[PDB]
Amino acid sequence: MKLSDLISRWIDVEPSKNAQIILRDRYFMKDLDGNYLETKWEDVARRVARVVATAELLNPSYKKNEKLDRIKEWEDIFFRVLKARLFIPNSPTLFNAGLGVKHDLLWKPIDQMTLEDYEEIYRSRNHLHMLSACFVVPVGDSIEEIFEAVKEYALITKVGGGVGSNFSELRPKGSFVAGTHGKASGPVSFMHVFNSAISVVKQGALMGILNINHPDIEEFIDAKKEVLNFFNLSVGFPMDKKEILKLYEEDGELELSHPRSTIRKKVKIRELFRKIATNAWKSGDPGLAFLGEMNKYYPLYPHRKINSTNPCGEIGLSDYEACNLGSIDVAKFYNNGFVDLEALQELVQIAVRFLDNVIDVNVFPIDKITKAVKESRRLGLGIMGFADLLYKLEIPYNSQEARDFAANLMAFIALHAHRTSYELGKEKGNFPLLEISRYRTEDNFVPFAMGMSNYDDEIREVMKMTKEFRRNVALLTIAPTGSISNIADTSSGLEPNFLLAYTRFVTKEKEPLLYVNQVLREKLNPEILKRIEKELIEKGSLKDIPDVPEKIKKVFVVALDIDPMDHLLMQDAFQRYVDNNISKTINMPQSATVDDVLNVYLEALRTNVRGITVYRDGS
Amino acid sequence: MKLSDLISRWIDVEPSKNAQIILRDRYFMKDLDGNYLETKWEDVARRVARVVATAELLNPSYKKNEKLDRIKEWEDIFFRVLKARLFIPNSPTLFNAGLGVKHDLLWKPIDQMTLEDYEEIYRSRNHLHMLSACFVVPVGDSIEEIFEAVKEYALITKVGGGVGSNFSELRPKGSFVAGTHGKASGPVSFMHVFNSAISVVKQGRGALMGILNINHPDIEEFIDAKKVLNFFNLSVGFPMDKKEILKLYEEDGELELSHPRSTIRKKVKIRELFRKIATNAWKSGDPGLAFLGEMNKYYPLYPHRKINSTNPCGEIGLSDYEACNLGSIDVAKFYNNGFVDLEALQELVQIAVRFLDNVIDVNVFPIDKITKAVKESRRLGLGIMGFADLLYKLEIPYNSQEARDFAANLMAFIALHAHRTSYELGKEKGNFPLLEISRYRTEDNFVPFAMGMSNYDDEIREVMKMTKEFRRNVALLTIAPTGSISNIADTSSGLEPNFLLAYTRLYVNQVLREKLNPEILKRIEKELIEKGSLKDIPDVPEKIKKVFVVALDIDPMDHLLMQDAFQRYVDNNISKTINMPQSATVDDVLNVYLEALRTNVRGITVYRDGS
Ligand SMILES: Nc1ncnc2c1ncn2[C@H]1C[C@H](O)[C@@H](COP(=O)(O)OP(=O)(O)OP(=O)(O)O)O1
Ligand SMILES: Nc1ncnc2c1ncn2[C@H]1C[C@H](O)[C@@H](COP(=O)(O)OP(=O)(O)OP(=O)(O)O)O1
Ligand SMILES: [Mg+2]
Ligand SMILES: [Mg+2]
Repeated sequence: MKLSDLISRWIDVEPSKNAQIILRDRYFMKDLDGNYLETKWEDVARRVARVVATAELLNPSYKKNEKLDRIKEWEDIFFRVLKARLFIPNSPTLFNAGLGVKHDLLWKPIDQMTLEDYEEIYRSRNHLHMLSACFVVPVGDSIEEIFEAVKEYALITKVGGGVGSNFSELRPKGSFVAGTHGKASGPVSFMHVFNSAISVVKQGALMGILNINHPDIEEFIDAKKEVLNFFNLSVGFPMDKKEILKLYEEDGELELSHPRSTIRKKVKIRELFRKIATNAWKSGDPGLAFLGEMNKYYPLYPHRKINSTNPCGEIGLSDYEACNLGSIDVAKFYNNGFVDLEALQELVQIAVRFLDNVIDVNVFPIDKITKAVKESRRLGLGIMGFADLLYKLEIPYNSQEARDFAANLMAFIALHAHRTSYELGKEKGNFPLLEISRYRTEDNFVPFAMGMSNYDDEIREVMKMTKEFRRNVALLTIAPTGSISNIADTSSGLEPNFLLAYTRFVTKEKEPLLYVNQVLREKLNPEILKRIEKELIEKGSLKDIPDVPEKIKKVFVVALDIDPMDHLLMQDAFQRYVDNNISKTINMPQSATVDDVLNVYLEALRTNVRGITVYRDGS
Repeated sequence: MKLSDLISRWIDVEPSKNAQIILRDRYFMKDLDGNYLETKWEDVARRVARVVATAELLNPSYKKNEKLDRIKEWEDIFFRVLKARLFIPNSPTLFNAGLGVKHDLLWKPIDQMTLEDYEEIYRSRNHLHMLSACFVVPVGDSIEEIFEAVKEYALITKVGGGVGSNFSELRPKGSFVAGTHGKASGPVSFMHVFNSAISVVKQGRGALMGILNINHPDIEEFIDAKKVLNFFNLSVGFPMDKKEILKLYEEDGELELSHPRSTIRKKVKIRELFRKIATNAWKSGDPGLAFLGEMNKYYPLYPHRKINSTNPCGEIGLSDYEACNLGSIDVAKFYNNGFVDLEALQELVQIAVRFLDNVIDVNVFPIDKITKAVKESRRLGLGIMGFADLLYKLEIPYNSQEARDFAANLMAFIALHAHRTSYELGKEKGNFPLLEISRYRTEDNFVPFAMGMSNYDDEIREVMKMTKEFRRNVALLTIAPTGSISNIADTSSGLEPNFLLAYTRLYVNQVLREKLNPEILKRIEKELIEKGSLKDIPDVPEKIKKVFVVALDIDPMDHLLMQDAFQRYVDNNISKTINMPQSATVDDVLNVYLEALRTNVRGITVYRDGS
C-alpha cells in the first residue's frame, strides 16, 4: 500500500484525551500573554512542516523558478506525515520550530504562501529556535577549560538542551599542579560545579562519563551514593570490548593511571566490575559506555573521536556534535499480519530528508556546535511503536522470532535511510568531511555489525555507493521517545510495554480513569477483559491470571515478563543495523542478584551492544 | 628624627617566636622539593625589595648609567624599611614576589647586581606572580555573563585572590525570560553556583563579598540567605544617598523594590527591612551595610565609572576589574618621647606610596580586563597598623575624644603626604591614564574624603588642587584588617583596638609589659586571661585601666566614631568591626546603623560578642 493511502487511514484519527493533555501542557504554542496560538495537534504539524520545508530554500538543485512549488510540496508531505502521527521529530523541534517568526506566517493556508513568506520564516528564526535534544561538550584538564565547559553547559541548558561529557581528562584528586598552590580536585569533585549550574538553569539531565582506568574510578562509581543529582553516570571503556572480557576471564588487573599525574593503582577488574554491579543493582547507576566499540564503527575515527554519549546514551557524539532525532511509529504500518514495507520505505526517505532539513533551520547556542554539526550532519532516525507492532503481529517480545523480525525491520530501515543519504548527497552536496571519512578512505566499511538479515548484501552495496555521494555521516538511532510516543499513542522506542493497564485520574472540580493497551482491547473478549482487568492493574502482568488463553499471555508480555537476557538480545538485534547507539533499559526482577547483573555485563561484552543500562525492579 | 635613624632603632629588632612561626609557615619561600629557600625575615625583605625595585626599569625619568644606580637605591631603601618592619605590603606581595625568577638572582648581594640581572627579573615573572589580595568582578543579567563571571571567580581564586560582586543586576526569582522557556532563578540562587565554584578551587580558601541592593525585589531572601553560601560574606548595598535612607527611616516610609527587567515589585517599610537586617546581624554578624552612594560621592571617576562592590573585607570600593593594592605602616614604631615622629613618618609615606605604585608594574594579573582597569586608575591602598599600641604608648584611651582627634590628624597628615607623593610621581612617571576625565581635573574643589576634623584641611585642599596637573593615582589610602602582617610586624591590627591584652592565639601585650609593674603583672596575669579585660581587677592603678582598654571595654558608638575620624581622611574605605557586648539588643544594632547614616562612614560591620 502507498504512503498516501496509509496517510488517509491515519490523518483524521485524532490524538487521545491523554495525548491532548500533554500537547496542551507542553507543546501547543502560547502568545506572550499565556494564551494559546495552537489548540490542536494539526496546528503543531502545520507549523513544524512549514519551518522544516523552508530548508528547501537552500537546495542547490532547485531553480528559483521552482523553489516555491517544490518547498510547498515538501511542507505538504511533512504536514500529512506529522498529522497522521506516522513520524514525529523529537520534542525540541515540536517546542521551538517557528520561534521568532510572525504568527500570521506559521499557520497561513499553504496556498497563500509566497517565496517571500518562506524567506521571511528562514530569516526571523531567533536564538530559542533550538531543535536538538542534546550535545556533547569536551572538558579539558585546565581551570580555563573546565569553567569554559560549565558556561557551555549553562548556555546549552538555557535553550533546552541536555549535555554529556567524558571527565577522564581531568587529572586525579590530589595531583600536582604547576600553576597553583592547590592540589587538583579531580573529576568527581568538579562535576559538582556542573551539577550546580544545572540546578539553577531550568527549563519548564546530563551524562557524566569517567573511564574505567582513571585513578578516581572507584570514587566515581560510588559518586551518587548518599550532590550529582542531575547526572546520569556511566563507566567508559575506550578500549576494545574483547580486551576487557579477556582480562575479566583471566581474573586480571587493570592499571589506573593518568598522563598528567603520578597517581596510579592496580585493581582487579572483577572487583571493579562487582563494585559497578553492586551500585547499579542498588540505584541503577552507573551504566557502561563501550566507547571503543562506538569508535570501531565511527566513519571519522581517528580524525575525530567519540568520547561521550548524550544523557540517554543512544548517540555517541564527538565534541560539539548534536542529537538530531525523530521516530517512525512502526505500529501504524501493520497491514494484515505484515509490515507494509512499501509505505514504510517512502516514509524512511521523507524522514531522512526531514531530519536533514532540521539541521538547516536549527539555531545552535555555540558557534562550535554549528560547525561540528554542519560538518558531519549526523542524523538520528529511529522507531517507536515496535512493542505494539509485535502485539499486532502476535510475536512474543521475548522470543527469537521477535529478534529476527527486529533485525530485518531495522536492516530494511537502515538500507533505505542510507540510500536516501546517497540521493541527498547527490542532490544537495555531501557532508563536508566525507573525504576524510572511512566511507571514502576504505574498502568495505559498514557502520554497524549486521549479520542477522537477508538485506546484508544490498546494504554493503549501498555503503559502497556512498563513497561518491553521502549527505550524512550516520543516520540511525533508537531513542527512549517517552513524550512523542505518548503524542503518537504508541509504545516507546523498541521497549516492551511496561504495563498493559494503569489508572490515570483526570483532575476536575480527582475521578480515576482506566487505560488498557489498545491492541489488547482489539484482541481479547471484553468479556474476559472485564473480570481480569481488575487483577491486571493489581499484579502488573498477565502471567498468573487463571482464565486467559495461553496465547494472549504469551504475546501480551510486558517489560518484567521478559528476562534480562531477552532484553539484552533485542538490543543486540537492533544495534546490528543502527549506526549510532540504542536506548535499552535491561529490566531485572526484584529478586535479581549482583551476580545476575555481572552476568548481564559479561553477555553485553560478547554481544554487539555499545552500552548497558540496567534497572532492577524495586531499587 | 630621620627615617634612617628610626630604621637603625628597628632594623635589628628580630621578629618574635610568634611571627617566626607564621613566616616559616606561610611566607618563607620553598623550592619544588618543599625545602626552604628563605629561613629569615631578612630573606623576604631582600626578595620583595628587589622585585618591587625592578619596576624602576620603566621610569621615563631615568636616562642611562643612572638607571642601575637609582634602581639599587630603591631596592636598598625598600629593603631597610621592610626589614625594620616599618611598612609591610600585604600578604600576596610577600608570598608571590619573585615567582618565576632564577633563585640565584632573588637573594644576590645588591652590590653584585647588574642591569641585566634586573631586566631578567622583570621578564621571568610567571602567572603566579600575582601580588593583589582581591578584585571586583561584574555579574551581568544573562546566563553568558553569570557563568563567564563564575569562570573569572575560579581563575582569580586559582592565583590567590578574593573577589566581590554586586548581584543586583540579576533579575528577581520568578521573573520572565525571553531566551528561555523557564523563569529567572534570582541572584540568591545564582550565588550558589559561585560558592560551588570556590568550594572546588582550593589554595592551601577564597573569601568572597556578595552584595545585593536594598531595593532589589529579592532583598529579604538575601538578608536571610546564610541562615550554602558559606564562602560568602554578604552585605546590603545602598546605591542611593545615605541622607535619603536616613530620612525615609525617620519618616517611617516605604521602599519600592523593583528591577528594570522584571515586573516583580513590592513595597516594604524601610524600618522593617532594617530590623530584619539588624536581627540577622545581631545573631550571626552578617549582612553588613555598604554605602555605595557614599563611596561614589567621593569617587574621582563617578559617573564615567561606578563603584558597585567592595572587596570581601569592604575596605576598598572597587569599580569593575580593579584590584586591591595594599600595604601598611606600623605607626607604633613612630612613637618618640610622648609624640609621633612626623619627620620620619613623612619620609616613609613617600616611600610607601612609591613602593605600592611600583607593585602595579611588577604584578601579573589573571584576566586582561584586570590589567586594564588597574593600569588605568592605579588605585593604591596605603594604610596603618599598630594604632592601638601607638595609643597605649601615648597613654591615650581608645574610647575618648582625645584618641579620635589624634586619629584624624594622624590620618590627615598621612593623606597629605601620600597625595603630595602622587603629584611628585605623576610628574616623574606620568599621570594615571584617566586623570583627564576624573574629578581632580573636571572640577573645582574636589576632595576625595569628608575631612572636617583637622588643622591639615587647608594644606590638603591645596594639594588636591595641584593634582589637577600631576597625579599618579586615582586614590591612595585604605584601612585594612591587617591580621597576618601585623602579626609579622608584632603590632596591633589596623585601627582596631587590641582584642585581648593576654592570651593564646602566648601572648601578653608588649606595651603593657613595659608600663604595668613586673610582679603586679604576675599577680593579675591569671585573671586578665580569665576575665579578658583589666576593668575589674583589684589593684591595677586606675590609669593603667583607662589607657589599656581592649575591644569590649569600648562601647559601640566609640568604635563607630573612631571609624568616622579615620574615614574623613581616607579616600577608599575602612575595615572596622563594631564590637557589641553580649547583652546588646536588636535596637542597639539599629541605633548603630542610624548613627552610621549620620557619620561619614562608608560601611558597617557589627559583631556581637557571643553570637
Ligand atoms: N586551585 C585548584 N584547586 C583544585 N584544583 C585545581 C586548582 N587549580 C587547578 N586545578 C586542577 C584543574 C585541572 O584538573 C588541573 C589543571 O589546572 P590548570 O588550570 O591547567 O593549572 P596549570 O595548567 O597552570 O598547571 P599545569 O601545568 O600542572 O597544567 O588542575
Ligand atoms: N533557563 C533559566 N533558568 C533560570 N534562570 C535563567 C534562565 N535563563 C536565563 N535566566 C536568567 C539569567 C539572567 O538573570 C536572566 C537573563 O537570561 P538571558 O540569558 O539574558 O536570557 P536572554 O538574554 O536571551 O533573554 P532576554 O532577551 O530577556 O535578556 O535570566
Ligand atoms: Mg594548564
Ligand atoms: Mg539576555
